[PDB]
Amino acid sequence: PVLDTEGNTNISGVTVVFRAGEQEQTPPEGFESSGSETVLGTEVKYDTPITRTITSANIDRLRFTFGVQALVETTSKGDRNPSEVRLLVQIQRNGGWV
Amino acid sequence: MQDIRQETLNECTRAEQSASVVLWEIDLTEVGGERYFFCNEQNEKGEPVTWQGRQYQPYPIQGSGFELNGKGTSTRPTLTVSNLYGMVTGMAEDMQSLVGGTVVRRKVYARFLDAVNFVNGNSYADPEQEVISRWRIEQCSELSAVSASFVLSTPTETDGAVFPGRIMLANTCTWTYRGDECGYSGPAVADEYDQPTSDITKDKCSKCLSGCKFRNNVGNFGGFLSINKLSQ
Amino acid sequence: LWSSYTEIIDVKQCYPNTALVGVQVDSEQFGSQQVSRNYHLRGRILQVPSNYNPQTRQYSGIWDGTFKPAYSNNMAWCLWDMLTHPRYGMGKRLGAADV
Amino acid sequence: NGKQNTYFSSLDNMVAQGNVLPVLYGEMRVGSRVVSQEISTADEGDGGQVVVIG
Ligand code: SF4
Repeated sequence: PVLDTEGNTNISGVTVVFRAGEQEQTPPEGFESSGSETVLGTEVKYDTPITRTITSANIDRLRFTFGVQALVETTSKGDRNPSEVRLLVQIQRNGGWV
Repeated sequence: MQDIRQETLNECTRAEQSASVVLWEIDLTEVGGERYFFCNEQNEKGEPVTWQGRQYQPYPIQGSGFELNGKGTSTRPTLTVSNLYGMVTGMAEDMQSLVGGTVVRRKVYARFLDAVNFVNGNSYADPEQEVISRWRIEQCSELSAVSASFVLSTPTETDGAVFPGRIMLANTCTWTYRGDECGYSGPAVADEYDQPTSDITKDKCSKCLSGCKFRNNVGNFGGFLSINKLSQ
Repeated sequence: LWSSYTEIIDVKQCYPNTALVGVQVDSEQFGSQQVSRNYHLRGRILQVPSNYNPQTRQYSGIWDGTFKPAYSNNMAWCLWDMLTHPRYGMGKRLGAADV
Repeated sequence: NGKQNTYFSSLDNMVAQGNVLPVLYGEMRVGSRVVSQEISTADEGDGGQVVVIG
């Protein structure tokens, strides 16, 4: 449970807001957009771009969540350091990619 | 027990009764037609039959396969109407605007009909003795140049009769426009292709999110923008 | 790698009859696993008769034939509700006084 | 040093069009029908080692 039988917080960081079915309800506070998340947790190599084709009817802003599986680099023996990788987000926009 | 009166019970059991009469009302006020009153027969004076001070025009009409079940219907009773003089062709010419219209049959014994229907009057005239049954036209089965046959179902027992009623869509509000959940009561804004128009009679809501926004009533869009588009 | 992406439609919509919840759970004050929510809800405040106290499941006197709001478990009143709720029931067709 | 990652893994999926909105009659315990799901990654880490151009 979020709360114990005695009012102890069994889990920290969740903020459940509840709405009944009343005809005049206010948007749930802390929620400001609809949004819709798709996980495709795939990797990106040199000469294999991806492409996704977002074709919703109603989307207005689009968020990407890319990452680094790891950023470890060693020179000769030990001396691990930042590695500096690079990534592109393109959109077809008429002819080809901008 | 049917909700019939003591008079109707006595006449039902009677050794020799007056001829039972069926009076149809095909109501289309709910679908963009208008109410018609029909009756298979005409009174002894060769005039349309008057019941509760209302006229039912003579017209060849007949329903068959009516029954009451504990279980379902498992029959779907058929109402067949004369289509000479193209009454029915002209009625709809699409049989889409005929579907969902209601049909009320009334069974009443001749002994309780109004004094106007008889040459010598009637001492037993009573506008209260009848057995009513509502049906909804559900699909026009067939339509010749003689007659058109429809399929009737109990109001609570049709294809559109389904429980939990509301279907959760993306990009399509189900609320009826300017109804009560839609709630919008402003001045007219656009038509259903989202072409801006300041006309009262030409505005309707598209039920897309865009349509909504024209009346800036995204507040209450009965849809669920963002759920999955594919049915699966 | 490309974990995911969000289509975001930025309207502030109430879902004005549904009874939703939504949690908005933070990550680092939790576990990597799935967040599988489950609410022990109570029901739907449906139109029981006047004279009926739901918490004691009691009847005052001669009903008088009126209706009031409250939550209850009475299956009779659940049935009534489902037949004659305008929005999601058979309220559209049928109607009260036909039940 | 520091925490590891904790990255919300798999999400239960969105509800699909035409699924009907349930009616709950009294008591019972329900599951989750997702209508809106959005994961919003912030930046707990220090400094500029994520640079965005455009
Ligand atoms: S789209 Fe929005 S404003 Fe139009 S009818 Fe639906 S709820 Fe009302």
